[PDB]
Amino acid sequence: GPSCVMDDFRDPQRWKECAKQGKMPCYFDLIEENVYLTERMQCECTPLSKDERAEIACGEDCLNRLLMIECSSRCPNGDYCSNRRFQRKQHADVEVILTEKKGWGLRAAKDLPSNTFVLEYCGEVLDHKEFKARVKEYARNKNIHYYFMALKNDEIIDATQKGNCSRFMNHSCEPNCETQKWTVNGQLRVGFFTTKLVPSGSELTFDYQFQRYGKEAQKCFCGSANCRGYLGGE
Ligand SMILES: CC(=O)N1CCN([C@H]2CCC[C@@H](NC(=O)c3cc4c(F)ccc(C)c4[nH]3)C2)CC1
Ligand SMILES: C[S@@+](CC[C@H](N)C(=O)[O-])C[C@H]1O[C@@H](n2cnc3c(N)ncnc32)[C@H](O)[C@@H]1O
Ligand SMILES: [Zn+2]
Ligand SMILES: [Zn+2]
Ligand SMILES: [Zn+2]
Repeated sequence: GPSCVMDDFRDPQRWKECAKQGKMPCYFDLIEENVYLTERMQCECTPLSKDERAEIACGEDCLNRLLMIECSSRCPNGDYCSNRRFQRKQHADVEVILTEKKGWGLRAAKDLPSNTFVLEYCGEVLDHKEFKARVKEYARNKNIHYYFMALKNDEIIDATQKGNCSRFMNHSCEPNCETQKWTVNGQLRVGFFTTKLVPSGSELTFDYQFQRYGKEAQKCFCGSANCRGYLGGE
């Protein structure tokens, strides 16, 4: 299948013409951060010494990391903090590919260890009313793909028009990634993390959970032994 790299999405001109030759996915508005449609301290880690750096600054036992909170610039490890990954776009090396049946997908360019941050899932943040409106909007238009992720009560990310390359991650009944919900400046975000070692060339997948709506659920083509046959939480 045609591949491309995250850098390819930076040139919209080169992208729009790549898309017409189907060597790239359909155009969408690229964003490095979530957009609210309707508008809405620190850890006690011990500052590591610099030859200790040759131990993890803000590791397993960090008060913020334990609450899935990122540190700010005011972290007692300042620059050396390993818990600012979302903020520093410390994304994994991932390519975008055409799958047999699922549309476009993500694959690992290098071997990703377990428990590795992949990408933030970015989009427009909708309330429940905005969501329900859009689902019928999209259904009405006979859209083939759906890009919704539950963030919390009355907050659902919609990657349909605006997002980044996280929106290409396909669902699998038997996945190699999970979502983790992380707090950054008192604002909740969501990102993909490997749950095991993902060999280079491998498609990244996660187990999409989401309350079902309507009658015709999308069929799963994951090919897993334990395939539930349908996408959604049901
Ligand atoms: C009448 C009708 O045609 N339908 C009934 C309503 N249904 C949508 C209900 C709400 C959730 C929609 N699914 C997603 O948004 C979604 C899937 C997915 C995935 F498989 C991997 C990764 C992500 C981020 C994903 N998001 C399906 C569309 C079909
Ligand atoms: C967030 S998008 C994932 C990227 C999508 N392949 C694309 O080209 O934009 C989710 C959509 O991809 C498709 N998809 C994802 N996982 C799938 C699976 N296991 N089986 C079938 N279709 C899948 C469905 O159309 C679903 O609505
Ligand atoms: Zn810390
Ligand atoms: Zn820190
Ligand atoms: Zn499946």
